[PDB]
Amino acid sequence: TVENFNELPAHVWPRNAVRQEDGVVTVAGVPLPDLAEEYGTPLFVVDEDDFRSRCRDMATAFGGPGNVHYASKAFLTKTIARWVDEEGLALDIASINELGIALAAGFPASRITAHGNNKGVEFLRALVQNGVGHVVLDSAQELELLDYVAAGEGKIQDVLIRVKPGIEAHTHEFIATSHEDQKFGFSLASGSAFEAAKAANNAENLNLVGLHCHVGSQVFDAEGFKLAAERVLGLYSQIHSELGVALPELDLGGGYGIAYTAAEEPLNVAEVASDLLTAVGKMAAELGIDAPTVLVEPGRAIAGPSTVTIYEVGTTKDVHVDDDKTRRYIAVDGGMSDNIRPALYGSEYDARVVSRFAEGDPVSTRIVGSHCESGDILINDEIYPSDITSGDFLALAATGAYCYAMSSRYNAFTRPAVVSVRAGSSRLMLRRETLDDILSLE
Amino acid sequence: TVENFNELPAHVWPRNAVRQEDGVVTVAGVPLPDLAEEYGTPLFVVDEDDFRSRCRDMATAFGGPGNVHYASKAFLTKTIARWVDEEGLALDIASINELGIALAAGFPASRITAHGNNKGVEFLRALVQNGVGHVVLDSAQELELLDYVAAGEGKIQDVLIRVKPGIEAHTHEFIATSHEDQKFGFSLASGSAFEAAKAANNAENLNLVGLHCHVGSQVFDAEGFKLAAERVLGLYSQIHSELGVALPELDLGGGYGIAYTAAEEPLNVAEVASDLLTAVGKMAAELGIDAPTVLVEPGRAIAGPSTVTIYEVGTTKDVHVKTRRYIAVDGGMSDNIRPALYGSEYDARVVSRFAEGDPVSTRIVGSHCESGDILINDEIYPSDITSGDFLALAATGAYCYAMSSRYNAFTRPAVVSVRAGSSRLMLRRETLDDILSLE
Ligand SMILES: *Cc1c(COP(=O)(O)O)cnc(C)c1O
Ligand SMILES: *Cc1c(COP(=O)(O)O)cnc(C)c1O
Ligand SMILES: N[C@@H](CCCC[NH3+])C(=O)O
Ligand SMILES: N[C@@H](CCCC[NH3+])C(=O)O
Repeated sequence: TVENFNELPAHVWPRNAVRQEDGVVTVAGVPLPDLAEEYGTPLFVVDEDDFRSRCRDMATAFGGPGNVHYASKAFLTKTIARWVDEEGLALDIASINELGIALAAGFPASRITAHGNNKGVEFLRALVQNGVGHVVLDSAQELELLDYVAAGEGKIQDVLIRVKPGIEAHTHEFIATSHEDQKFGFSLASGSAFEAAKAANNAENLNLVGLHCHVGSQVFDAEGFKLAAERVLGLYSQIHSELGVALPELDLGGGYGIAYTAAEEPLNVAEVASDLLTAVGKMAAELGIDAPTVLVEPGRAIAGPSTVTIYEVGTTKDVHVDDDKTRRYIAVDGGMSDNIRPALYGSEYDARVVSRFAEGDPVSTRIVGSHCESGDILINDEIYPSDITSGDFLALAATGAYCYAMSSRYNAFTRPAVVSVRAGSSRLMLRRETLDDILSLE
Repeated sequence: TVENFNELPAHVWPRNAVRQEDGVVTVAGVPLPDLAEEYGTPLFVVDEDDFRSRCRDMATAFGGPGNVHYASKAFLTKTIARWVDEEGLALDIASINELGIALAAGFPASRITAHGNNKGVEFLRALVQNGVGHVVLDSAQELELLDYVAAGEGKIQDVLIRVKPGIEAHTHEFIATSHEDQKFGFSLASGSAFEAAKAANNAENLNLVGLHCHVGSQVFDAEGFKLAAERVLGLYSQIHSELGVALPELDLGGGYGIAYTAAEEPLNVAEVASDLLTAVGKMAAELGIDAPTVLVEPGRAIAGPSTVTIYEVGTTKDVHVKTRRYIAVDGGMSDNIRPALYGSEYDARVVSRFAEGDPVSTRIVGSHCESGDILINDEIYPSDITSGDFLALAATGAYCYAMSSRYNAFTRPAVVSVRAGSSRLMLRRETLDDILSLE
């Protein structure tokens, strides 16, 4: 219905977003159309307080901000790093450039954890030389090369080892296997993970402080995380009984969900965490080991909901799909260059007109970008009012995770601007790219 | 076999690529490993003469360079625009920034054709002010807005109209329908396209010179293009009989294929063009209309084969699934999204030596922290490929760099060209400072 389209699902949209009585959407009191006019479109708008409130939710649920690592892969800038730093969270990075951005912002290295399946010697030296607190080891070669690097610096590097527990956790199910056919870490089932823990134990310049797993995506309950934790704690028990070694930490990774569409439920992090951490304590007590400090690495569930992408609506057309059915195509000014996720993953977003209330009869609609490719589709098939037209401002919710980070210059499109909002004012976070930026590489 | 892996399939690889006796692959005389050492990895290497020779192939087949439009969307830099200019080709752009690149390179605007499904007023004004030769109209709104813009400038803008003929041409089939459920252009089956042609003709500041269609991807024969052309020429006949209007040009778009893997055959442009062009002339005679000048818009088939992407091999690991051997390289889905996005299959080779190991099921992955960052999904390659080897993927000259991202803050790779035993930097590698500059 037209009424349903003119709603604003509060569990999807940023926490400080409101539908005003004239149809305008504000975020932190700032009207979205005014941002679109000031900064241009497409535009990412970041509800700063939303982001910080997620940090806090997580910190309370997991027994302190230092147990929560923000997964920078979702979205990292100097501003984001500072927000994380101020909130007391740890920061996970996965490349030399994510480390660069974090160090540029003055994020303390002792609070950084480093990931990556193919860390080279330059990265590893940078990590050791800047005193990064943890490195998560992904392979035997890395374990040997980091031990080398660390010896060269006269340092002992605290490490976790990434293990594959054979659990893939999703929204409605988890999938359990003995073996995981993917590039990361060491197999639990085969003995490889234990052999890596022995290698880290034998190493003169590494200090093993726990194991890590990352098993989830769009997860809203603890059942898969629990089974992963039980499987990995089985290895803790073998490490204790066979090596005499106690591990103080257990990093159970990320994958906490957010609601992308109105029909989905938001995450109840308090409930999930309570379930998970109660289970981990019970499991530890059963095996006769110290209950480890549980670390988590949410990306999506810290950054996603805060951010929306505003577009200007452009061309509209009715397209007959057969003799009897019509699909209404609405073009927006960006496309798969600022949100590749519909095309790549089949991701479904919530779209709203943020500049007015719509009044037209609802009709089957497809929202497309401005790229010269037929798969540049943002919203594949929804029923939206037929009056959405050129000059309307149309926004997609929950674009603060992965969307900007995966942005391209396809068709020489420029990366959009990113602005934060708080207390009725806006601040530029990242400037829009220009033609000159594109040409600068020549 | 090991012997098969140590080959270099000439019909996939750039035309001036050669496997030397020590296993090292050179392109235009320049050893790929030297380039990797000099410019770092990942590295795009463009065989300049390959690119030019494709242009020349296309120009001969379609009756002169001016009838062949390079589809900039495949890859555009000022250097590429200069090559196209020099080869006598037309240039197709699809955004104000593709226009900007072309104009910064001094590419003649009269030789530019502008595409896009959602052209804004600023782009349209730029096209008209700079004197771009053709605009391809995509919607009723664009037709009315361009006529207004062109009036504002005191110019008459030559246009084509994009039509949907209900044909999708692929490698092993074509698909025919009465309607195409996509965003571009005007339907032929409803009469919408006819009404657009009438409106453009009637417009005081638009000059209708033809219709356009783009129907293909990875096409190696003319059968789909022919039926598209017949369906569009039927509309030409209706325009002649119902409006009295003759159309001198017919733009049949792109979609010409390249061979990505060894098993695939290369495109025979001369044969496909001869088949299509002969058929167009025959259809025009049968309908009693002027045979139009046929325009084509290859992207992939001009730029793709010229270019390889060189990686440095890093981490190797055996993973029990039977065992799959995982080889990591230093780039990934940030420099080639096509395997993840489309399922695209590439040819990988070690370019720094001959391999000697027994062949095993292998997967080549990138360095990003996502399990889907896979570049080669399932191939049987020698088990001795190892850290420090240079491993290249062929035919990366179309779409790969244009679709590149800074995921995990990875920097865009450098692009170098090679010719006559020398290398020239085309695009420098991005740096951390480039990323930080937006702050
Ligand atoms: C992806 C990832 C996380 C977070 O994923 P989200 O779904 O965004 O929470 C944490 N740790 C690692 C190693 C990852 O790869
Ligand atoms: C994609 C495209 C071409 C060329 O596609 P290729 O497969 O690279 O040849 C030409 N014209 C238009 C409008 C296109 O969208
Ligand atoms: N990179 C895509 C898009 C180009 C074709 C459509 N313009 C491909 O693999 O074909
Ligand atoms: N689905 C996310 C990636 C999650 C990363 C998991 N290791 C995306 O858009 O890339």
